Amino acid sequence: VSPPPPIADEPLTVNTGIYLIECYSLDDKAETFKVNAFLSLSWKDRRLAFDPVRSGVRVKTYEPEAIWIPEIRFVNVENARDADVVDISVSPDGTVQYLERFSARVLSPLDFRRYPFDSQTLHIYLIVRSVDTRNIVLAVDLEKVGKNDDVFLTGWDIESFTAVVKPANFALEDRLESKLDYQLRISRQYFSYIPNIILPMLFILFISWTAFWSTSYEANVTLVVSTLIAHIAFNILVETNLPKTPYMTYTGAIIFMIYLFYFVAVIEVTVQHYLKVESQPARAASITRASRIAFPVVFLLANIILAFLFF
Amino acid sequence: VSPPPPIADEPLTVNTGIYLIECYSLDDKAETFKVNAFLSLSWKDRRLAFDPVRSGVRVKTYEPEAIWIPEIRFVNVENARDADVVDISVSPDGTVQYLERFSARVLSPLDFRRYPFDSQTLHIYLIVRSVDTRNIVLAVDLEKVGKNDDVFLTGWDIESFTAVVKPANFALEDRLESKLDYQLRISRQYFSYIPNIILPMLFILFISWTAFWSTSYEANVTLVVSTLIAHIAFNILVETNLPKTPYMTYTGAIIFMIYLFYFVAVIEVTVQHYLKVESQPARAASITRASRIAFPVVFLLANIILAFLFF
Amino acid sequence: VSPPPPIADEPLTVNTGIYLIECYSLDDKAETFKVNAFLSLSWKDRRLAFDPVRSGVRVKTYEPEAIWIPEIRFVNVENARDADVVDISVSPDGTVQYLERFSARVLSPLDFRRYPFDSQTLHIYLIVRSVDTRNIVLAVDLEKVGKNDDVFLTGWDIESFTAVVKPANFALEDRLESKLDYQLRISRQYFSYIPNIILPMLFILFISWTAFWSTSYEANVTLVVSTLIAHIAFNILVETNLPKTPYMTYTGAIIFMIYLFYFVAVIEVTVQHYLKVESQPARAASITRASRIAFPVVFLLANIILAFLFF
Amino acid sequence: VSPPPPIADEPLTVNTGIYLIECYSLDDKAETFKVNAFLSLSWKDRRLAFDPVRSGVRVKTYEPEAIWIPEIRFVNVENARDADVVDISVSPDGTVQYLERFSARVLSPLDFRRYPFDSQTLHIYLIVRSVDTRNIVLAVDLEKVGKNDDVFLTGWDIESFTAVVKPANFALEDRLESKLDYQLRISRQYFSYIPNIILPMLFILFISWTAFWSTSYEANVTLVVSTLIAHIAFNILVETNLPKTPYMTYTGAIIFMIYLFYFVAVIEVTVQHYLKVESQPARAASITRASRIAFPVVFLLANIILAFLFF
Amino acid sequence: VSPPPPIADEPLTVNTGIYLIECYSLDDKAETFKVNAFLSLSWKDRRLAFDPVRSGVRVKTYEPEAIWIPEIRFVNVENARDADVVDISVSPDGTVQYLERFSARVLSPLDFRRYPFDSQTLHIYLIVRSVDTRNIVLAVDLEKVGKNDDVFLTGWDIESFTAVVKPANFALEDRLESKLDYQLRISRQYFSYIPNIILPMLFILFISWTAFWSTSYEANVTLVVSTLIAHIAFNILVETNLPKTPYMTYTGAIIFMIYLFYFVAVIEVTVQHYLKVESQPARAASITRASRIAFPVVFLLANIILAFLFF
Ligand SMILES: [Cl-]
Ligand SMILES: [Cl-]
Ligand SMILES: [Cl-]
Ligand SMILES: [Cl-]
Ligand SMILES: [Cl-]
Ligand SMILES: [Cl-]
Ligand SMILES: [Cl-]
Ligand code: NA
Ligand code: NA
Ligand code: NA
Ligand code: NA
Ligand code: NA
Ligand code: NA
Repeated sequence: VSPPPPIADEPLTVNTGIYLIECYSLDDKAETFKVNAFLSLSWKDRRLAFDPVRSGVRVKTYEPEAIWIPEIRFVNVENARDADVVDISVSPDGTVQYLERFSARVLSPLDFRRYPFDSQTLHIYLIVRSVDTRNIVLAVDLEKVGKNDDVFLTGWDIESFTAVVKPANFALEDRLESKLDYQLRISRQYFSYIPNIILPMLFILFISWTAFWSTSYEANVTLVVSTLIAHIAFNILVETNLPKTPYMTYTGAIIFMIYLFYFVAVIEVTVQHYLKVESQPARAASITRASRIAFPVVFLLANIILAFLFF
Repeated sequence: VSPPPPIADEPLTVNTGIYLIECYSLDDKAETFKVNAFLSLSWKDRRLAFDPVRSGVRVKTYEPEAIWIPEIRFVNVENARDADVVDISVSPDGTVQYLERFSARVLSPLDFRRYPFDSQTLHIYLIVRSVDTRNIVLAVDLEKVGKNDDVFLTGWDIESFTAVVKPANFALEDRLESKLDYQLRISRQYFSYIPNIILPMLFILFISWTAFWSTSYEANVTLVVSTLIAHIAFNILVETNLPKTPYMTYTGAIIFMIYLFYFVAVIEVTVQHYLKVESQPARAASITRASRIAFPVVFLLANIILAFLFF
Repeated sequence: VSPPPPIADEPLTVNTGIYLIECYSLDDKAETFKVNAFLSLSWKDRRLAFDPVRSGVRVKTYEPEAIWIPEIRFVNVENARDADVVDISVSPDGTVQYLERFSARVLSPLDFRRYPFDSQTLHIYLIVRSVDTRNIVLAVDLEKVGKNDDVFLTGWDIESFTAVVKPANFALEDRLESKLDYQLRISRQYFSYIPNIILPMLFILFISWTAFWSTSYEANVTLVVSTLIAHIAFNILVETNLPKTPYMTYTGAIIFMIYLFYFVAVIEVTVQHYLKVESQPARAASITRASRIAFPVVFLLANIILAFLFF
Repeated sequence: VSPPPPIADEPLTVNTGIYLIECYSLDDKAETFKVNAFLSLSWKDRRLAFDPVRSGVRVKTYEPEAIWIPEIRFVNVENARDADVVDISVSPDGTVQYLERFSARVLSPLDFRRYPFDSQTLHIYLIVRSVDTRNIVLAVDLEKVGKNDDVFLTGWDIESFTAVVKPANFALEDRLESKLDYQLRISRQYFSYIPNIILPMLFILFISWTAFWSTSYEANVTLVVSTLIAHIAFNILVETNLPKTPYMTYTGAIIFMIYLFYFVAVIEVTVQHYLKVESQPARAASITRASRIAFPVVFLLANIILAFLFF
Repeated sequence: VSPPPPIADEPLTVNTGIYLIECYSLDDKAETFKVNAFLSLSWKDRRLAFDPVRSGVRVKTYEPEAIWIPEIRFVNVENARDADVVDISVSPDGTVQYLERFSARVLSPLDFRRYPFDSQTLHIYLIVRSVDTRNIVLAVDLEKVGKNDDVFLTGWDIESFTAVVKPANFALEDRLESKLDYQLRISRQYFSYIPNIILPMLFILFISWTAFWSTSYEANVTLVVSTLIAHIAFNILVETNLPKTPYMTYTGAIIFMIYLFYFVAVIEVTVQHYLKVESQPARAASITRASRIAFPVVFLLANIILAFLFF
């Protein structure tokens, strides 16, 4: 059990395929997902060639230990995949058809810039390391790349599962490495974010703006401070669902901007009271009346600017 | 150790059975459940046939390694099941009776639309992949399908555990696949949701409506804003128990609608105060008196409409 | 390696014993506990009988693989126990003395009705399945049933660890099954619940009742609404430490009833205000004075009724 | 592979040693800690005697399976330790020097009475069970007992790692058991508790006492009720870090006592208002002035009494 | 299979290399990180030397079991690494080139003093224990030390991955131990802390300072007490992300100091009210006007002092 020797000096081509059975546990904080799939491998081993007329069989079945099998690994995994060999079939010319079913936890970075209206390209990198005897190169058998219809990733829509057919061949620790990129294109189901986070957050913000139709400082203080505390609750809830990013997320920007609106509303409420106490409610009245238009208008404009920058 | 050869060209029938011992960890967020069960398998292998007279024994016991056993797998599992072979019995005609006890974590999607008054059909898909020598087809031995009396799934009532006797035979990667659907019908024990979430949520909403029997704006602001914060606490509690769905759930709809009622109550309280300050308490009084009837009436009607759409 | 043949048609008796070493992780929500114990097994195998005079030894030690050992399993486990064989001793008559040390996660339902003043009977079900050659029956060797003094289950008092000596013999999938019930009787250490949940919950309720010695509606609204929010915090804390039950628990009933007391106190506060505004403080005064006695009296009586129904 | 026979009737002495490499995950709630250490064992097996002149080697190296090794276990573990044999060296006289590196999760009860100014003695119990052929006794090789300088247990100071050299030899299930006690003495780093829990809790309590310099009932109600809610938040935070104890802890006692101070402050605020309303502010003034001294004095005295009882 | 004998009395040099493939799960509380890397080993075994002319091959491939391999371990790991041997190549002189891919959870203490503007040096300690036959010493092959470009540690910037080429050779349990230090230099991405924790915390503090432009005690009490509760929420959130340290962290110091600012603001608000009630609003006015400058000035100065001490 050693690699098949070359006829000339050509590398050994291992044709690959991944057929997704299950996709689950897409952890946004960890930037990981779990996969249960079929991994098909195919290569020619002339040492295994036979005459079907003399042997009586058109195909030969082998045990993994009985023959040479290329050491194929996943790059972006936590631990080595848990694999169970399904079948090893050898045709008369010595063409081997290997099939295994595996489970793995894949590390794939996510771009949260447009969260929760984001799309991701999850990667599964297949790799083989060349041996001293000969160089091993990877290929894609497009006929053996797919996913079943039942593949459901909770909170996501699956668009496509394709493979970049040209491998990335590079040298690592004085040996050739042949890498294939299997890309799973997904898009977030943003629906739930609207009644659970977005609209509740807007309702409390609009409730704080009723202080612009009130001269009662004590009630105005209760209105703006209480809704601010409710906004803090939603901010904390959102940041518990997401990892910490070295950039601003769309939701993060809106959440942050709303703090400025609460801050300016506290300033308005304070100014209005100060003037009323200073026996100038006429000045206070004009500021409060302006705020009634200014706050929703500036909020609508700032959100248009934010949506423009992010989308 | 190779599959039993056919007498004519007929496929090999592997009769199956699942007897549930334990059902636990039904995770709503993950849409998974854990199962501990017996898996029985039966097929004829004429190569194992014997005369019971000359052998002296009526039934022969074999070790898994000693004989050919079909590679049976579960489709909707996280990882391959943890199995322990209990018994392998062979009758004189060569009929094999295999029994194993296994544990597995099953992926089964849940429909939360009617939550917490929802019913679910959990699936366990048994599968076999055919070999080059012969095609393997699955069957259900109804006598070997069941569950013990002690099977308890916390927070759920188990209705039935049946099997769709006709297998789904299809081609996958140029080989026949034979799939069986084992269905576990369950209904959610909604009891606890009434004193823990539903009634507390209604009590705080009804407490906010006492503002319609008060002219004190500052007290009215405290009443409606405080109860709103308590409503947000319950909303967050509910959404931590459930996954994010691309549809509205029954509880989700009620929770969302109640925000509109708090919003309109803030509008009422603001309007009532504005008019009182504007020296028109007669206009304010008629709006407040109307609200006393309008708010409970509209709440009762909206809930009838919601219950109608969902059930 | 096959089961010992019968002398007459009698079943094979496997004497059992469980000696608890560690008891930990009693999860109320999951209704599971972890156990680390010794499992002793004893049965006669005449094929292993020897003359101690000819052999020179009065006991023979065997490796598990060298001899037939009954396939003993636990019924109510998540996964098969992790076992390490300690010793296998054979006496001249062929009596085998097997000892293993194991760890397992046991599924045992709990009755939360009297929580946190509840007692439980945890079960460990030992089982053996019969073979075609002969029927295997389980027995209890009371001398080999116990627990060490150091066995501590955090938040619980261990009363007894006994075994129901008569096995439950039944037919399952056309083979006899022999089941033994090992019962671990425990009682909850309710101490901590008094200073952590019960008294804090009563203090906030009594703080809300100070509104009956106040004519200040705005202060009364703050008192009752704030303490209600603190009561909601305790309700949520309690329901996070418990699973969802299709029945009321003692704590659950008290917690639920206290919502009614807060609701009626809001009604009182609203009524008192309304009258004091309709220029009838004399009517308001008599209602408030009555409430001072009515609220603690009805609370004390309702709690006596609740404690009576639950204990 | 059986135990070495005795020269006379003496028991077999297995010299032991534990050298700590890593100490981590001291879980207070679970009362467990994780350990990564070296376990050294030494015993004489005269059957392994060799002539170094004939063998050519002065010390023979063996594989665990090749020779008899005593079945040494830990008593207070969740599951059996994960061990990797480092070396097995045999000298000509048949003296075996065994070394393994292991990882285990140890169950060791903690005394929370003085929390967070508590010290603990973590135990690691080594045990061996005797065989029918001969009795096995444990011993401590003090030269092979220690810990590396890098051993850090987060939130704790490690004082000493010693062994009680005299084993506890007792009969269990009709065989001798030899137990050794390895004691890891640790003291909690209380530092963090002062700026994170203790001082924030005292600041909010002192903020509630500003109500004794205020005649404004509505403001006084806000002061005491709000700080009480903040106290409940800290109580919940503390009880999430600790297990439920059938005794009072130091922190638990202080936290509980502070509820009584908030309760009495609510009584004071209510009394002060009632008298002011009853046109007797002179009586109210003397009670409020007394409270200014009484509350801090009684708080300081009660804490001295508590610290005395606990330390 | 025993270690290669020395030519003279020199120790056996095992050249090492670590090439990082994945870096994930840097847990601040646990002070652990997960690593997936290549571990290369190289040493001379003259017993494996061959003539390439006679053998026909320039390199020989071996199975791990077929040859002697040094027992290399990681010091600061939870459990032994999960390793898969990739290749074992032997050159004519007997120079062995070993390569494995492993995954491990590394224990590496973190200095939180400057959090969240902190930098760390994560350590991976490689170790070998010497045998009776000969001493084994570790070395660094700098050509086989690195990391791939795709190596991403969420919330951190990776600066360098180097090795301290001189090993720490010391005696442990009467045998030589050879230790190598692989250092992974990382710096925290502080960006997210600014819009998520720092600015929200400053906004609420600045909102409390609006009480210095208000004579309304009841509104002032609401302002300062409400923002204090919001500050407590952020303190709790921060201490849930960090472990308990026996020193002050930068964030911990700022958070603690802000409590003093809220405390003094409550004192100011109380003093201002007391004087107004005592018919001296002129004294109150001068204190309030001074506070408007004093609070931001002292806050800015105290923060300059804190930043100076910490950086
Ligand atoms: Cl892999
Ligand atoms: Cl499976
Ligand atoms: Cl088991
Ligand atoms: Cl029966
Ligand atoms: Cl039977
Ligand atoms: Cl162990
Ligand atoms: Cl290791
Ligand atoms: Na191979
Ligand atoms: Na087989
Ligand atoms: Na056996
Ligand atoms: Na051995
Ligand atoms: Na208030
Ligand atoms: Na080896």
